[PDB]
Amino acid sequence: QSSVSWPQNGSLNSVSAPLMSYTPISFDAKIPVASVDKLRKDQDLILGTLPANSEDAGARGLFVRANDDGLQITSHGELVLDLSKRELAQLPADATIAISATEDETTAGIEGDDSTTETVERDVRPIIMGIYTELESNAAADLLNAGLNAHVEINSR
Amino acid sequence: QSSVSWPQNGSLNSVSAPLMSYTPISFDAKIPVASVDKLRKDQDLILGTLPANSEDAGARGLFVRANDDGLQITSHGELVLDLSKRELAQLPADATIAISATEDETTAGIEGDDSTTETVERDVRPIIMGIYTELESNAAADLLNAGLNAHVEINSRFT
Ligand SMILES: [Zn+2]
Ligand SMILES: [Zn+2]
Ligand SMILES: [Zn+2]
Ligand SMILES: [Zn+2]
Ligand SMILES: [Zn+2]
Repeated sequence: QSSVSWPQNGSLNSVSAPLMSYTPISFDAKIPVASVDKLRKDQDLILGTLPANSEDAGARGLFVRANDDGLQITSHGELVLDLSKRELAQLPADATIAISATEDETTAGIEGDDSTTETVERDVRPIIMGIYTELESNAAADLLNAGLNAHVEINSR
Repeated sequence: QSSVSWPQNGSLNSVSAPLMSYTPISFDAKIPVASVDKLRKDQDLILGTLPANSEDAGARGLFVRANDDGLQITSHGELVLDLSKRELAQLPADATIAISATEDETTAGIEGDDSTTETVERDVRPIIMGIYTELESNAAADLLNAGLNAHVEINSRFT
């Protein structure tokens, strides 16, 4: 639950009352393997659902990070997929990671074969406030052509 | 049900995606009856939950209105409380309208006087984007001191 009151600050001014964060019905993303090399320097965030300095952010949001140990995807604190550097450099240049987070399960794997996919068999849907990234701005065109995408569905009642 | 997609434009920039409108767990309000005396010229809205130019706002929101014909409170197009301006005139000067919108029922009445309580026994909770008003600005201290208030509890986990 979250609360909105009115009047505010001794004033009768109309106020906006948006929901700032929520657990979605579902979240899904397609992440071209190519984005790993489109990150800004000493950055690791391909995609996040909460801003960095958010409270308990890593335990609540969904995060795709790539660094020295390879790629890591967490959702609501559960590790979803884990590829070492070894595992990464072996993936075809045109590989995509498909993420799907839903009440029943969260799965992540290479859009490709099924030997690769990783399931958490439990509800671990992230908290979301938007979509955050540390990818280079100029890389938009390459990565949109490559299939970069995130999609959140929310119920409103 | 709403959607959000990313990237937006042809930009990789981060985006915030707040949920703009929803149906709350509940909405409650206390509206001093002195509020009817304190509307801006030619306006009748004491409190609404959607701005006047939302599509079907009249069908979706909750509105407390006051004009020549008295006071009406509508949510989701259902008239819960009407008070003629005669009925209004016998009320004490400190009277408060109490409203409650929950999924079980929507109640509205003169607080502390359940000879006046009106209860719509369906779920008729409003859609909410905010709290809007054409109450005069200089009325803030008078109305606040009499206990003007609206309160929305929202569920953020969605099924
Ligand atoms: Zn949690
Ligand atoms: Zn495995
Ligand atoms: Zn209706
Ligand atoms: Zn009706
Ligand atoms: Zn309340």
